[PDB]
Parts: sequence; structure tokens; C-alpha cells
Amino acid sequence: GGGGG
Amino acid sequence: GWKTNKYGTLYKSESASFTPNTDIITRTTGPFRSMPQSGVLKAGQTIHYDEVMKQDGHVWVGYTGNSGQRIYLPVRTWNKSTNTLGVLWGTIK
Repeated sequence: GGGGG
Repeated sequence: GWKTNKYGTLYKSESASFTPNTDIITRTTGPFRSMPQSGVLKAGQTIHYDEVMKQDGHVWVGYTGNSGQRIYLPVRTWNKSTNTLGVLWGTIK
């Protein structure tokens, strides 16, 4: 979770 | 506490509704200002978020857009050195 980048 | 992912983003679940008091650029892909723009959330509009993140100098909230994609937007600053938050850029209900 917490997205990518 | 917070979970942590492979980009070092601190994150967890939290569900509320955010209404900004200023226009905010929303991001795709992840909670970084360097990520591409998803769109603009206009002052007075509302999004319903399900995820909160601490990354890139801010607290971000995450939600799912109408195309099934994840969208990320910053709602206040986060100073990681002191774990201090800035003023909220709107209201949460």
C-alpha cells in the first residue's frame, strides 16, 4: 500500500 | 503507528472526507509532488479518502478515481525531522 513513486 | 512501503512512504488506512479551501493539484502513481498530475481538486469540492500517507514533506490522502486508478493529494505539510504537521488546507468530516 501507500502508492508507488 | 504507520506501515511502511518499498519507497519509504509511511501509510495506513483512514476514511474521511476532505474539502480543500484552495485548489490542489492531484497526483497519480504515488504521494510525491514529482509524480504526474491527475487533475485539479477545486476549492469547495470534496473527495472521500481511504488511505493516509507521510511522504515528500506532506501528509497525503489517497482515493480511487472514476477510472479505477489511485489518486494522491497533499492536505498539509509534514516535517519528518520533528514529526510536526502544518495547517490543514481545508476541512475534514
